[PDB]
Amino acid sequence: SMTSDRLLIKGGRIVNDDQSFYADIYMEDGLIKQIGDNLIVPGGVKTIEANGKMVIPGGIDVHTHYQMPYKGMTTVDDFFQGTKAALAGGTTMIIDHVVPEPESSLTEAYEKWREWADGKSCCDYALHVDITHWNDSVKQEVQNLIKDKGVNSFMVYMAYKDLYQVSNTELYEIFTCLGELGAIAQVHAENGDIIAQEQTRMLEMGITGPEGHVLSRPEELEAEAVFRAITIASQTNCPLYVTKVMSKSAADLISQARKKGNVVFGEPITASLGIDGTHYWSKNWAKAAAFVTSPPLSPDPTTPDYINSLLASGDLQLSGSAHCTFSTAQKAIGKDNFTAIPEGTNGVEERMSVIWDKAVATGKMDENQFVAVTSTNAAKIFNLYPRKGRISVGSDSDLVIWDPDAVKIVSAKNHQSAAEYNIFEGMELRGAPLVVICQGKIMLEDGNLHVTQGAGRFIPCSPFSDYVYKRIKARRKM
Amino acid sequence: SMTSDRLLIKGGRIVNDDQSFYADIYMEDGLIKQIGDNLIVPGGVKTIEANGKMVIPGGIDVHTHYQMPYKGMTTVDDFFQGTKAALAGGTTMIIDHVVPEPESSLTEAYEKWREWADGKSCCDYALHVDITHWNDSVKQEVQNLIKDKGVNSFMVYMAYKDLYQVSNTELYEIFTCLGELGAIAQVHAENGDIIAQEQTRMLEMGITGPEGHVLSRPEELEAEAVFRAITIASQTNCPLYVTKVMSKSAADLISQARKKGNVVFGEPITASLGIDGTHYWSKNWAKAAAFVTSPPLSPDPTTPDYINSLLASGDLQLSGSAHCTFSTAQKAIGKDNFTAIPEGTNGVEERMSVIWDKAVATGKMDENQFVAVTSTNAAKIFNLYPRKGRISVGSDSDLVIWDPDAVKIVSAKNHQSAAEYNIFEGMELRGAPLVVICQGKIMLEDGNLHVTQGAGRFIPCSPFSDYVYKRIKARRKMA
Amino acid sequence: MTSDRLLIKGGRIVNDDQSFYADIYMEDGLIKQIGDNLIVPGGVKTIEANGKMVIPGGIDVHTHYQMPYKGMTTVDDFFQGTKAALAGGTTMIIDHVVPEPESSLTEAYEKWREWADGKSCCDYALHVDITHWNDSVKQEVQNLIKDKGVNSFMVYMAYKDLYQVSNTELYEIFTCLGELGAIAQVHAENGDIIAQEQTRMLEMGITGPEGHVLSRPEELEAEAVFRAITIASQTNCPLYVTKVMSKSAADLISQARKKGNVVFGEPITASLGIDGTHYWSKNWAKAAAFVTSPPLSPDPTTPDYINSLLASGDLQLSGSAHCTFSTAQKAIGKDNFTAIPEGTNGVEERMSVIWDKAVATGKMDENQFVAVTSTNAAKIFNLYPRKGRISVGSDSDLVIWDPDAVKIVSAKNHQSAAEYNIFEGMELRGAPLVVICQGKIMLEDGNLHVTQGAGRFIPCSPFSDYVYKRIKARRKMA
Amino acid sequence: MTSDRLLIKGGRIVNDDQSFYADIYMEDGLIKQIGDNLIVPGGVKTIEANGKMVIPGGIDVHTHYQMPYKGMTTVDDFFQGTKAALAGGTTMIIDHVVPEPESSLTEAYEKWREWADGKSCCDYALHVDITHWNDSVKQEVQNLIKDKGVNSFMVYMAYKDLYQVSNTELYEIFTCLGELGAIAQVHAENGDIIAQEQTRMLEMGITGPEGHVLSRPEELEAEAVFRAITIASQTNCPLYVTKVMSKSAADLISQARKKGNVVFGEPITASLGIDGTHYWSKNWAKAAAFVTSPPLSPDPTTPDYINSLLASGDLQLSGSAHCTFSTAQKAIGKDNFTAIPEGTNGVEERMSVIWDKAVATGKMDENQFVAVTSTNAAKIFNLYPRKGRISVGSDSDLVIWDPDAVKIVSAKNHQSAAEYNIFEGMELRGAPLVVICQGKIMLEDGNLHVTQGAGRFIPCSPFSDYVYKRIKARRKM
Ligand SMILES: [Cl-]
Ligand SMILES: [Cl-]
Ligand SMILES: [Cl-]
Ligand SMILES: [Cl-]
Ligand SMILES: [Mg+2]
Ligand SMILES: [Mg+2]
Ligand SMILES: [Mg+2]
Ligand SMILES: [Mg+2]
Ligand SMILES: [Mg+2]
Repeated sequence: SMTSDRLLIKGGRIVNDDQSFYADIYMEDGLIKQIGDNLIVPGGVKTIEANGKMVIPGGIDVHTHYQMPYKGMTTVDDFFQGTKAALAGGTTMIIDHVVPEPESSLTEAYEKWREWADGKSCCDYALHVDITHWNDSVKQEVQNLIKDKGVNSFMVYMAYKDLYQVSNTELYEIFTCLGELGAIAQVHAENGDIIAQEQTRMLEMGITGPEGHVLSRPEELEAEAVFRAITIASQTNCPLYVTKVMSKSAADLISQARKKGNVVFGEPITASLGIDGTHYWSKNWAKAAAFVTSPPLSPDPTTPDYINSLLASGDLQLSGSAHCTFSTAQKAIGKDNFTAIPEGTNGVEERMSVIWDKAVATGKMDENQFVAVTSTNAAKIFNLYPRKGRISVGSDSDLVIWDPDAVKIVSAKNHQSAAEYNIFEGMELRGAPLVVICQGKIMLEDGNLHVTQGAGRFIPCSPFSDYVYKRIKARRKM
Repeated sequence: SMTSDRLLIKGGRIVNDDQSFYADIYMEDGLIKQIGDNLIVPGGVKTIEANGKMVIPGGIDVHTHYQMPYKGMTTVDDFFQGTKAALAGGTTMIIDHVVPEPESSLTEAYEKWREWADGKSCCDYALHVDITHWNDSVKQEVQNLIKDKGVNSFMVYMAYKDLYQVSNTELYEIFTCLGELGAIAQVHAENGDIIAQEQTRMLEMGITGPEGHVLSRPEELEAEAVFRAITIASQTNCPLYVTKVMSKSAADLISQARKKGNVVFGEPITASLGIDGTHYWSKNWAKAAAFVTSPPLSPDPTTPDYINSLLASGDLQLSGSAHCTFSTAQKAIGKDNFTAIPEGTNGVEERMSVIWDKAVATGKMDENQFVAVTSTNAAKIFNLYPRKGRISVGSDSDLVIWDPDAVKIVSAKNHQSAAEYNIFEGMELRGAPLVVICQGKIMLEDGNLHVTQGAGRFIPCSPFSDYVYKRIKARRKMA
Repeated sequence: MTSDRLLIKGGRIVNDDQSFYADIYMEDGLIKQIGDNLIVPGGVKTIEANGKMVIPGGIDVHTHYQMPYKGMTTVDDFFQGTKAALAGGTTMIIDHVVPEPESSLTEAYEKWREWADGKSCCDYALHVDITHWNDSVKQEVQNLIKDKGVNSFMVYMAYKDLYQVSNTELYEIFTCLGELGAIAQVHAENGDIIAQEQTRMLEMGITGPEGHVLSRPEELEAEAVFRAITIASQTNCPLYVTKVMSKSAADLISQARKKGNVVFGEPITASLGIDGTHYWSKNWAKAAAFVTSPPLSPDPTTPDYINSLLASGDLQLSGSAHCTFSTAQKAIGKDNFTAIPEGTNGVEERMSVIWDKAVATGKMDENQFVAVTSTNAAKIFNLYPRKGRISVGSDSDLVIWDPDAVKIVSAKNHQSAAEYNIFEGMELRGAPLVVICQGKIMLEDGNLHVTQGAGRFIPCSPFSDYVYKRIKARRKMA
Repeated sequence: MTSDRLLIKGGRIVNDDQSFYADIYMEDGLIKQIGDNLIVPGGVKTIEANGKMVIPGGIDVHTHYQMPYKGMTTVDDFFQGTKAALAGGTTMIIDHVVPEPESSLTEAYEKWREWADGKSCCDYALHVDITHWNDSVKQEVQNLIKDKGVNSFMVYMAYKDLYQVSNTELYEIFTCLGELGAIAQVHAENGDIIAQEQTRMLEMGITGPEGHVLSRPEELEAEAVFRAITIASQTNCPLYVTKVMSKSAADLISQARKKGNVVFGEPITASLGIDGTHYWSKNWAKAAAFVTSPPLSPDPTTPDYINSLLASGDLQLSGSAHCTFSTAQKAIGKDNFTAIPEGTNGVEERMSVIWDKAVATGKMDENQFVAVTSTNAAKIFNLYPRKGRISVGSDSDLVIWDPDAVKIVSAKNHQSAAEYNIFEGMELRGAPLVVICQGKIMLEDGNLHVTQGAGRFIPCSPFSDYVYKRIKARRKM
C-alpha cells in the first residue's frame, strides 16, 4: 500500500466475524502491523484511546452506482461525494457497476469507469461489469477482463426487455462461460416480459403515479426470475448472486436453494433492510418518486423485519446499498408517467447503522455476524479475504471504532448525498461509527470527514475464490 | 342419449365421491332412471347381481393420444383399439389432444380429429385443442371452437423450442384470452430452451442411449416451467392446468400455489403414479426406449409413492394416462440418438388399478376419493358434472362394478394395446373392474369386451365451469 | 315428526358439489321433492326465493351453552343461544359436555341432554369432554358410543392440575377412541408452559388482558398440536384440533394432511373474523371480552390466512366456540387476567364472517362455503347427507341466503345476552333472509319464530366413512 | 531432552475461514510460528507435509468411554477409546458424566475426572447429564459451572422412570442454565410414547432388534425436538440437540434457526454414515450392534440428507456418541430388544465418513469440513481459538490429512475392543496420515505413539460469545 503515518489504537474491543477480543492495534503504511498487548512501538506514535468501544473491519458496500449514466443524465453522487457518504457511515470499500451501452465495448466502459473512480474515489474500490448484451466478442471481453483487469463479477439482466434483457439460451451460455472462468454470475432478477405488459395495463387504467411502479412489479415477478436464474445456474454448475433482494418470496427461494446445496448468494440492500414500500402511495409525489427503484420496496410491511432475519440466519450473506441517487428535478421527468421516473435511491451512508439497529439491537444477530454481513462475507465471495473484512496482521488498515450505544436521526439535512430526499428520513437508528480509518488514515473523527479526492485505489479481484468455487470444482470432478 | 335396453343392477355398494350406500340401479336409453330399493320395474328386464361389490362411476381419462400423428408416423393404438383398452381398465370416457401442425388451422385439425374419433371410439369422448402456434387468426379460431364446437380446454407448450414453444409474452396473451373466454389453460411445462442445450451437451459426451433422454430433462426444468406458468396464470387471473405431472418438485409447486389461493390443477398420469425412471438405464435398449416420454419418469424412486400421496391429499386432483404408444420398430428409429426416440408410453388400461393399488390399498385415500380422482374431479373441472362422474338419477349410465379384492398381473401378452411393451410389465395390482357399463350397454363382462366401433359420442364441453371459474369471476370484481 | 307442508320456489340451490335452479317441496321434517313444476297439494304455503341462494343450514360444531363455570353459568343458555344460531343461519349445534374431574361422563351427558332437550330451538348433538382418565372412564366412553349417540370426545393438553392429561394418557385415549370409531378432539395448548408464563407475566405486573394473550403465545398452541398429531399418528387415531387460532397451528395441520395423516382443523368465528390487537384496548371491559383460549393472535395477518386455508381445504369446517359471559362475570378478573373467564361470542356471526372474509374476497366459491359451514361437519360427524345437503330424503334445514345483503354487527342487535360483541361495528357482506329448521320457518323478515325445546338430539354413529375408511385400511396392512 | 519442538514444512494449512501454504513451528504444546523460511533452532525434528492438508485436530463432542451400564461398562475405556479417536484424526473428546438418579452430580464429575485424567491419551472435557432435578442438583449445577470448568448439561426426554424430566422441569432447568451461561443439551425422544410402543411390540412377539427401531420411529424424535425447541425459546435458553438421527428432526432444527432461535444440531458418525436397514439383518449380533437411541433411520435417503444439512450449516458439528459394548453384553437382549444395551462405535470413523460423504461428493468444501469437525465445536463450547484453529498461540493439535487416501473400515483393524463395526466393509475417501496432539506425534506411518493419562482436562467457561451474545441482547429488550 501507500504511505501513512504510524498509528496505534489502544483499549479496543476487536470484533472480527469469528470472535471478539481485547488487544491493541499498531498500523503503518496502509497495513496492520501488530495486534496484542504491551506492543513495542516507536516513541511519539499517534495514539487513539478506544476506551472499550468496538473496533471492526470497515464496511464493504458491494453494490454502488456512482455518477452512473442514465438516459442522458448522471446520478448526483459521484465517486468523490458518494464515497464521502460511504465513509461517513463506516464503509471503507465500494464495488460499483460498470454499465456499457448495448452494442458497446465492455472493456472501454471498464476503462472509463476506472478513470472516473481512480481520480475521485476517497476509498478503495473494485468493479462489477454488467453484461448488457451478449455475442462472441463480448465473451472474448469477459475473458480478458477476468485475466488482465481484476474483474471477477459480472451481472446479467432478466428485466428491461428490449434494452438489456437476455434470453434463457443466453443465460445458459453466460453462466456456462462465467463458471468455467471462475467468475461470480450476478443477476438483476425480475421478469421483464411480464413487467412490460403490467406497465401497459397500469397506464391504461390511468395509474400514472409512482404507485404504478410497485404495482407493475409485484414480488411474484422477482421470485419467478430468481427461481429461473437459480435453475439455470444449477444446470450449468455456475455460482449465482442475486442482487437487490427486496421481497420475502425471493429470499425464500435463495434460502431453499442453499439448503439443497446450490451455490447461491443473496444481496439485500439498505432499502429492503430498512423500510417498506407503503410510501409509493405518498400524497407528496416527489417523496414517492424518491423510493422508485427496481425491484421495488415491498408494500408488505412485514418485509424488512424478515429480510433482517434471513441475513441474521445466513440465508442472506451480505449487504449492499445499490446507491443510485437522482435529483428532485431528474425524478420529475416521470411526473405523469411512472415508467419515465429514473430508478434508484440512497443507502450507502445508512447501511451499517440500519443493520445494527434492525438486526443487532433487536437480538437477531450478534456483533460478529454483523461484521460478516457488512464486510467479511463480501470479502470471501469476491476474493478479498483477508486483506479486507478482517483485523489481523498483514491485512489492510481499514477499520472503524463503532459505538453500539450511539443514536442518530437520519435526515437529508445531514447526509453527505447531493439528493434532496432521503428514504430513511426521520428514522432513529441505534449504532454509529465514531472513528473511521481507511488506508491507515483517520478519515472520520468527531463528526468530521478528512478525505483526499482520488486517494482510493482500485483493488483487483481474482477469479476462483475458494469460498465460492471449491464446491463447484468438486461437483465438476464427478 | 341413444337407445339401450333396460338394465337393472341389484345388490351393489354405490360409491360416489361424496358417500357410499346400498341401492339398486335401473337404467334405460343411456340414462340412470332410478336408484333405490325394491324398485318397481317392468317384467323381463336384464338383471345383474352385484353381490356387495362396488359400483362406481366410469373412469374419465382426461389425457390420451390415440392415432396421433408424429413425425410421419402414427401411434399404434387408434381411437378404436385405444378405447377398448380404456374400457378393459374401467375407463368409460377419454379426452384426447388435437395437435395442429404449426401455422395450420386449429379448426381443420379439430374436424380431422372428430372424423377419426366419431368413426372409431367405443366410448364417449371429448377433445383438448393444442395451441401449437399463436397469432390473431389462431385467437379467432380459439374463440370459435369454444362458441361452436364444444371445446373448453387448450394446451400450450413451454417445451419443444422452434417447434411448439411459446414465449412469455405469448403465454400472457394466451392466458389472458383463455381466462376471458372461460377455458381451461393447460400447459406442457418443461423449459425447452435449456433442454435443447442439455440435449446437445449429452450427445457431445457420447450419451446417445435412452438415459440421455431423462438426463437432459432433469425435474428442475419441469419445476421451473411449472413455476413460471403458475406465475403468469396468476397475473392474468387465468386458471392453470399442469398436464403430466411427473416429479415431486413440480407437484410441490402446485401444492404451494393452491394453498396461496391460486386456481391451479395437476394431472399426474399412470406412469408417474405407477413406476419410476430407473429403467432408462436398462441394458435392454428397447425396454428403456419404451419408457421414453416427456417429461420423463423421475429416476428418484421415492417419486411414485409421493405422487400418490398428493393425489390422495387433493394437492393433485385428477388422473390421466397420456396414452401414446409406439411400436418396437418405431421406437428403434432413435437407436443412435435419444432425441429421435418417439415420445410416449402406455397407461390407459392400467390407470384405475394402479391408483387403487398404490393409493387405496396402501391406505392413503379411501374409495370415495378414488372416485374423485378417477372421474368426478375431471367431470367438475371440464364442465361435465354430474352427467359424468356420478351415479345419480338423470346422469349418463357409465358405470363399473369394481372388485377391490381382485389381483391381476399386468403384461403385454394380455393388454388391449398393440404395443409390444408395457412399462408396468410384471406388476401385481390390487383392484380391477368386473363389469363395465357404457351408454347403458354391457361392454365388459366375465373377461370379455363387447364393443361397437364408432358407438362413442363426442361430448361438447361448455366454458366457465363453476368449480374453476366462480373464484376467478369474484376476483375480477375487486381492485 | 310433524311440520306443515312447505314449498320454496325460484331458488338457486347451492350444495357443496354443485349449484342449480329448482323448486323444493318439504313435509314432516323432510325434503320430499326437488325439481320444476312440482305436483303438490293445493293450499301449500309457498315462499318465493327470487333467484336468491338456498343452502343447507349451518352446522356449528362447537358451542358452550349454559356451561358451568366456577358456580356461574355462561349467559347464553340452550334456548337463547340457539336463537342466536338460527338468527345467523345455523340450524344445528354440537355442544361440549363437561364432566367435573373424578365425575361420571355418562351422568354429565344425561344432565346435558335434559338441559338441551328442554331448551334447544334447533337440532343438536354432543361432544363429551374427557376431563380425567381411568378404567371406568374408558368403560363410559364405550357405552356412550354404543348406546348414547356420541362419536366425538375431547381431551385437554391445557389446564394443568384441572383437566390436562399426560402423554401416556393421550396414547391410551387415542388408542381406545380409534378402536371404537370415535373422533379424538383436542384442546391443544401446552398447559405446563402456560402455567409458568402466567406466573412470569403476573410477576412483571402485567395483570391486564394483554397478559392473557402474552402468556399463551402461539408457539404453545403449535407445540401441543404437533404432539397431538404425533401421538394420534402412532395410535392410528383420527385427530380433530378444536379452536384453531394461529397460523403456525394451521400450518402443522396442513403439513400433517399432506403426509396423509387423518387430521382436521376447526377454526372458529373469532380467528376467522378478527385479530388479537384488542387485548391492548384501554377499555378494560372490551379487552376482557376477547379473552378466550387459545387466544386471538396479535399478528394481524392471521385472520386472512385462516380464511385462506379454510378456502384451500387445509382447514375443513367452522365452529364458534360460543361461550359468553356477562360484563360483571368478566370483571372478576380485573386485577388478574387469570381469573377472567374464558370465552367469546360467535354463533350468530359465523356464516356472515366466512362469507364476507372468504367468498366476497374470492378465496372460495359458494359451494366450498357450504362445505365449510355444513357439509364437511356433516361428513366428519357421520351426519351426511341427513344434514349438510339439500336433496330428497334429507332433513329440511335450509337457509335462503342473500349474498348481496350488508349488515353491521352490534351488541344492540344480537340475540346474545352478552353486553359486548367482539365483532362490534364490523360491516359484513352476506346474510340469511329466511331460515327453515325441521321444515318450519324460524326466521323471516327479521323476526324469529321459535319454540323452546323443539330441537331434537341427533345421535351420531361411530366409524364415519370420511374419517375411518383410511384408518381401517391402514389397520389391515402389514 | 526437556522439550518437544517440531516443525512441519510444505503443508497446505486449512482452517475454517481460509486455506494457505505456510510452515508451522511448535514448542511445548503451542503453535509458535506460522509462515515461510522460519528462523528455527538447529536439529529440530522436521516433518515434510508435501502439499498435503494440515487441519486442526478433530473435536468429538460426544463420547461415552467406560460408561456404567447396569453393573457393566462399555468396552472402550478412556485409554483405548482415545487411541481410537487419535487413529481417526480426533485430538479432543467431550464425554458425558452420568450420575445415577438421586446421586450427586459433583461426585459423579469427580469420578469421571479421575478415570479420564489417568487414562485419556488426549485432551478432553465433560458434559454433565442432569439425570434428576431438585434444589440441591440446581446448587450443584451452579458450582460445576463456577468452579469445575463445566458449561454443558444434558437433560433427557426419553427414559421414562429412569431419567426423563417433565415439561415443568425442562422449563426450570432451561431457565437456570440460561441464566448461568451454560449450553442446554437434550436427548430428545418422547419416552412416554416409546415406553408404550415397546410394550406393544413385545406383545405382538417382535423381540428382535427390529423392535428397537420400530418402537422409536423418527416421529417421536421430532416431537421431542420441537417441544424442547419450544421450551428453550420461551426460556431464552440456547438448545443443543444431541445425536440428530432423522431428516424430520434436522428439519425442525433448520426451521427454528431460520426463525432466529439459538439451536444447534449434533449429527453423529452413525446418522452421517449409514442407515437403519440392518436392524432387520438375519445375523442377530449384527443387528444388535446397530442398536442405539435414537435409532438409525430405516429411510435410506437419511444419511445423504444429514450430510447435506451439515454442509449447509443447518447442522453445525459432529460427534460419534461412541458407546461400545461386547458381543456378549449385546446378547443379553437376545430374547428382548429392550434389554439390548444401547450404543455403537463411531469415534475413529467420524472424520473419514464426513470427508467421504460430504467433501468428496461436493456438498461442502475442505474449510467447512474443518468447521464441522472442530471449529464450530470449539466456538460453541468456548474453546476457540485455543482449539479448532491453526494459528500462533493456539494449542498444537493438528492433523496431516490425505484427501486422496482410501481405506476400508473393518473391525479387524479398528482400535475398538468391540467385535463389530457398524461401518464394516465401507470404503472411505479421506484419512489422516499424521496426528499431532500436545505437540507430540501420536500417529505416523500407521503407528500410534501414546502415553496413558497424558491427556489434560480442559475447563470450559460459560457464556461463550457465539452462543450467548444473541441471548443477552434478547434479555435486554
Ligand atoms: Cl423491466
Ligand atoms: Cl423440449
Ligand atoms: Cl392452561
Ligand atoms: Cl426410552
Ligand atoms: Mg486514485
Ligand atoms: Mg360415433
Ligand atoms: Mg326436545
Ligand atoms: Mg374461544
Ligand atoms: Mg491426564
